[PDB]
Amino acid sequence: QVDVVVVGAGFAGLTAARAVHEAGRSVLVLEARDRVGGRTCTEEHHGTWIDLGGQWIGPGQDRVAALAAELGVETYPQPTEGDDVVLFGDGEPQRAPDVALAFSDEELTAYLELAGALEAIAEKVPLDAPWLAPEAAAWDATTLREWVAGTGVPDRVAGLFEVAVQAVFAATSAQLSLLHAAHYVHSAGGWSKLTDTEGGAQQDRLVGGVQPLAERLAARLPDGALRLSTPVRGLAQDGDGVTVRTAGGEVRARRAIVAVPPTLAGRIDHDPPLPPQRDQLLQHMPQGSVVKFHVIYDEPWWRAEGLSGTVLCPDEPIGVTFDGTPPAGTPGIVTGFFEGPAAVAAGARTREERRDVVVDVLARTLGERARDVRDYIDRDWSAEPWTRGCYGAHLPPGAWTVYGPALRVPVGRVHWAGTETAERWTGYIDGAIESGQRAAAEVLAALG
Amino acid sequence: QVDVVVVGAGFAGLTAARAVHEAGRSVLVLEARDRVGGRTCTEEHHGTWIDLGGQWIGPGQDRVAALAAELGVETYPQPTEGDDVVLFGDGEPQRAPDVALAFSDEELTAYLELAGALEAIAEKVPLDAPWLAPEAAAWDATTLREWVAGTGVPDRVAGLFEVAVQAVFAATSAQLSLLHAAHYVHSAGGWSKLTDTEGGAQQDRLVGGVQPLAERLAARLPDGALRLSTPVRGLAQDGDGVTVRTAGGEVRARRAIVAVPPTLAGRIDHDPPLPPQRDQLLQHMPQGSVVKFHVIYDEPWWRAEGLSGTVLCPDEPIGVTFDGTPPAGTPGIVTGFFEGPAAVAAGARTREERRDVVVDVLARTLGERARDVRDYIDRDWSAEPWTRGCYGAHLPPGAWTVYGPALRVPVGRVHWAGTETAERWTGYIDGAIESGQRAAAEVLAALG
Ligand SMILES: *Cc1cc2c(cc1C)nc1c(=O)[nH]c(=O)nc-1n2C[C@H](O)[C@H](O)[C@H](O)COP(=O)(O)OP(=O)(O)OC[C@H]1O[C@@H](n2cnc3c(N)ncnc32)[C@H](O)[C@@H]1O
Ligand SMILES: *Cc1cc2c(cc1C)nc1c(=O)[nH]c(=O)nc-1n2C[C@H](O)[C@H](O)[C@H](O)COP(=O)(O)OP(=O)(O)OC[C@H]1O[C@@H](n2cnc3c(N)ncnc32)[C@H](O)[C@@H]1O
Ligand SMILES: NCc1ccccc1
Ligand SMILES: [Mg+2]
Ligand SMILES: [Mg+2]
Repeated sequence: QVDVVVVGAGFAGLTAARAVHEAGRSVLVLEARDRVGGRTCTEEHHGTWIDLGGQWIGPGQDRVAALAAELGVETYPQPTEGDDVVLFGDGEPQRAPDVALAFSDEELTAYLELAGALEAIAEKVPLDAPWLAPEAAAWDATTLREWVAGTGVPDRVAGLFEVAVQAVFAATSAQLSLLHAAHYVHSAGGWSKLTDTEGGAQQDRLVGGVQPLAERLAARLPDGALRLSTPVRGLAQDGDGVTVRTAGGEVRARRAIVAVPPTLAGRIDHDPPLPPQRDQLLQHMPQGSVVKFHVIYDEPWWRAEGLSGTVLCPDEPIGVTFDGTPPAGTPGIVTGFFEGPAAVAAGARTREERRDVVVDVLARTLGERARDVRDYIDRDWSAEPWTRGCYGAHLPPGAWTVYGPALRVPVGRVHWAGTETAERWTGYIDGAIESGQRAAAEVLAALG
Repeated sequence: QVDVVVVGAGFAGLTAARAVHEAGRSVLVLEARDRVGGRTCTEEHHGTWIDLGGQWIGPGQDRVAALAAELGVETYPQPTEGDDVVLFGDGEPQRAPDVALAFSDEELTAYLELAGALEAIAEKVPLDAPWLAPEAAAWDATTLREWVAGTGVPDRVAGLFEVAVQAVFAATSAQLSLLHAAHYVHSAGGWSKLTDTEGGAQQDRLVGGVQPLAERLAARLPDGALRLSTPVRGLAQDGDGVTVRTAGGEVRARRAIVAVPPTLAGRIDHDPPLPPQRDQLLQHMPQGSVVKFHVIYDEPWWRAEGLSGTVLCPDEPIGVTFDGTPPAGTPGIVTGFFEGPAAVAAGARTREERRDVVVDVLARTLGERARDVRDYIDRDWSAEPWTRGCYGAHLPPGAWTVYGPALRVPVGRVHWAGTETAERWTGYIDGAIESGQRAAAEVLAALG
């Protein structure tokens, strides 16, 4: 017997359980994995931390900054200095201190028009009810790719825009409804907030990585509250409480918080069954496709050449890269992503085949010293059974307006959390925490 | 240990099991419901059969026609005589000998070039590998809605077309990729095949309903081979065979056929985990949304007025209606559907609210005598835990080309069936049967 069972020890699950323990209520956290952090995962390699999942926090992300300060974790800034390389479908790799300077006069004007036109739509989309936007019906009936085609923008602008879209959504402009993209932009506070390093979501990292931050949040839970290696298979409820079925136990609670990715929330045996609109919503919330990698070098060699370690390649399998070198200055790390179709193709291949593809791109852009590789570590989040895709769900056309209203509504004694339910910074560590705080409040109120 | 374990006792599972049984191999069929038939379901009300699920067969559908003949189930024609009624927005209702004769000559002509153009794309799309169509990249990056608009047809014809798209797909023009819609059309052999009564998919019905035919197919198996009320929770495999975990215990086989809808196949605890391309495919194959109803009257009072009982109302919540009166000529029945968005809105309401909306549409079209209703029977197939939407799965933009190639590929000892894996009449009973025949052939070859 306990008051609240939380399913998932992500930042959402942990946030909710901690709020509930502090109001003095009994709480169990059932986590499928042998660890906490979920879509945040940190491993120790070559005497430093390797963030295989979520790794960056930025300005406007007040909850994860508050949590990092409170638990004693310091931040370091994402290296920003030196030349970025851009390589288009044709021509040579271009060096410039800013990605923007690679574009022509007419092209940069078109890219800022496009970015401004998109934020204007974004500001009309309510964060708590994207389906109540005044033009929701037409915006949900259109892909992001069809809207971009409609603006009359040249190919080289649509090219670099699509690299940024796949970097942010882990999906192509063709998979996303315009309304989903608009809502996501609005939830971040604009396009600059999503794409920028300095003054944006990629500004800062955590010293020791992010999974350690989660492990400190877990330490604040009482002894016996956290149950690792304990998948939830079943969730029954009646007029008196909820029974959670695991591999060979039942837990009884008054109320429940499900804090898993949408695709996984639908895989649980609900009794009674979930109402129709909520089951179909989960079927219309597919997770993205990403393979995150780190290429390990003895030194961050590109710094001496005046390079940032950032390359941008619209016509390549690798979208975008960052200097991932820790504050000590060694080892050298180049961090990068396969996004969307490129992630699905590379997930079918071996780690070693994926290493060869990454190093070929870097040799052509950063230079020949990209081949002196000390190690290669990557992670296909589509292959993780307890995530089934990063960064989080996108919604294709027709999904927000028809099924979307069932996103947060509790079903009897069962409440929903996870970053996909957040109003602000949806898809980010920040959004997960907001979601944990909301769900804890609804539950604390209802127990009363 | 048996030769083959089949998951699902729909037409796909029962066809695969009977073909494995005829070839001399041991077979077990595990079904979650207390009945066979899946998306076909027949109940007795008012001294006749009510098809709550699939009810129609037509010319072209040679697998269902041969099964009905072999197990001795008779057909009767869908009634067609009498004036159809068409109603447009605030306007008054119009009688004509046929639906198509309430449209100007230039309108009827725009409609048939549109159908014609769709068929032209359809015939370029290979039935077994739509991802290999010559403009596959371009047709998978586009909605059917964007193709209808950029065709440039007029407004009152795109609205007639939307009714038909929703009758066929149980999903709007905006939710479907052009490649998915084209494949479907090829699969059925053209647009008249999908839409027409005489000469198409709604030509014939089965005396006594469709579930009894599924029962006669099930009776070809030995005692103990079919297990009802036995949902499959787990499917594990190794180098020597497969293990099925159910509430009751375990079943071991050499090979498995999974013949459930794509959404439910993904909810099985697979061990090892499914490969990422196949898990993410299932996340991108959501079921349609449909509520199917039969309005019961003492007599088919509309025939006495020279009406067919078919209404087309492009602006109303219900799609097309049919005369569902059986051959004895009583009771009077009007059959129809809420499709896509209107099915989700109606699913959220009560049986009495849905009845009121249907009777209101029929009152203003067939006449005011429709309000004196003896009974109203419907089923929201979205609310069925063991289906989760009819008529079947659709694919949104970007899914066929990126995730689609894993649709039929066996994962070690686990083979795939269900109407969604059919090449011909995908989405129909006929396609369910083809998938079972192909799945049984594949597994018998892989045993040796
Ligand atoms: C994967 C990823 C994510 C990501 C990103 C890069 C990658 C490769 N980069 C980010 C970044 O730089 N900055 C940032 O803020 N976010 C970034 N993201 C997104 C971020 O990781 C997520 O938004 C966030 O971590 C989501 O947290 P939430 O708590 O909402 O979800 P979760 O971590 O997925 O936790 C769910 C837990 O539930 C367990 N699980 C799943 N099913 C069950 C069942 N049935 N029973 C028990 N437990 C279950 C999972 O194991 C997980 O622990
Ligand atoms: C729903 C519907 C379908 C339909 C239609 C109208 C409606 C409202 N009208 C049709 C028509 O007039 N003519 C026609 O040919 N088709 C029509 N459709 C579609 C047609 O019914 C379906 O395409 C066809 O029945 C599909 O058959 P299939 O064998 O592929 O699929 P199924 O019936 O869904 O069978 C699946 C079975 O598996 C069981 N299940 C699900 N999960 C599990 C687990 N985990 N373990 C064990 N069993 C499981 C289901 O219970 C079901 O029996
Ligand atoms: N967390 C969103 C993201 C990931 C990689 C690159 C840019 C942005
Ligand atoms: Mg810089
Ligand atoms: Mg007629």
